[PDB]
Amino acid sequence: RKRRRHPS
Amino acid sequence: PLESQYQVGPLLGFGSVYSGIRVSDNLPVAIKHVEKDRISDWGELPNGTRVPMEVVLLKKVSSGFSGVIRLLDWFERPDSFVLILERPEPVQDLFDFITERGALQEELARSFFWQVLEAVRHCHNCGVLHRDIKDENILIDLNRGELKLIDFGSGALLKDTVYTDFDGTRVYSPPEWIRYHRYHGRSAAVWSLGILLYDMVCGDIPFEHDEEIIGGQVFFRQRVSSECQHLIRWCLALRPSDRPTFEEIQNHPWMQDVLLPQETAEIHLH
Ligand SMILES: Nc1ccc(-c2n[nH]nc2-c2ccc(C(=O)O)cc2)cc1
Repeated sequence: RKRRRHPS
Repeated sequence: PLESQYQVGPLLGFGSVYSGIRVSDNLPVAIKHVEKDRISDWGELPNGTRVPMEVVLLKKVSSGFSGVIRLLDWFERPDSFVLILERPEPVQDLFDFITERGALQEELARSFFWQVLEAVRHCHNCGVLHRDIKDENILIDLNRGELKLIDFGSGALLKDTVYTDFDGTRVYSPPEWIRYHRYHGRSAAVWSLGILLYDMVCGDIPFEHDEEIIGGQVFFRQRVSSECQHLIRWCLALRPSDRPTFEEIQNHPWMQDVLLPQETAEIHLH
C-alpha cells in the first residue's frame, strides 16, 4: 500500500 | 546582518529550509525563508511591526520547554522573512521514521504520543493553535529521544469561538471541517491526534478521502491493543463534543506508565 506525504 | 552571522549550507528535506550554523557558537540551525507574497495571515509584534503570524505564534511558544521548536531569531528582507530555527542533530522527522520502521511498537508510540500531547498542551497554554499536527511536522531528536513540533505556518491564536478558515493538512482535518467548513480549535486538534496515533501504531494514516473522513469507521490494518483502539476511536468521534479532552487522553488506560525520553532513546532509538 502506497504511503505518501500530504502538503498543507 | 544574516549573511554575516550564520554560515549557510544546503537545502534540508516547495519549501525553502537550509541547513545552517550560527557563527557565534557553531550552533546547528535551520534557516527558513518565507515569501511575503505567499503569507496568508499577518500579525503584529509588541513593537507593532507587521510580521507573519507564524513569527507571532513561534514567539509565544518559545521558552525552556523543548517539545516545541525554538525560534532563535528572524530577519525581514524586501520580499521575504527569514526564520532562524533550532536544528537537533542527529534528527529525523516522524514521517520518515514511520516509513522506515513501519508500524511502531505500542510502547514507542505511547512515548511519542505522550510527548506530542505535552507539546500541544504547551501551545494551547501559550495561546497558540497549531492546526497542522501530523507526523511530517514532528522532529525526533534521536539521541535524546525528544520530539519537537515544527511548522506553525498554518497556526492561529487560540480562541473558543468557531473557526471558518483552515490551511492545514486535509487528511488530518476533522469531519466538521469537511462537511460544514467550521470547527473548534481543541476538538479539531484532538481529531488530528487520533489520526496521528493510528498512523503510529498502524504505519500509515487511516483516511485518504473525504468520504472516509466523514464515514465514521476505523478499520485497523495492524494488530493494535483494545485499549489503544478505544483511545483512537474516541479521538475520532464524529461529533466534536464526543471527543476526549487532553486530560481525558492522558488519563486514558493506554497512556499509563509512559517511558521517559532518555529511556525511549536507549530502548528504541540507539
Ligand atoms: N524533513 C525535515 C528535515 C529537517 C528539518 C529540520 N531540521 N532542523 N530544523 C528543522 C526545521 C525546524 C522547524 C521548521 C518549521 O518550523 O517550519 C522547519 C524545519 C525539518 C524537516
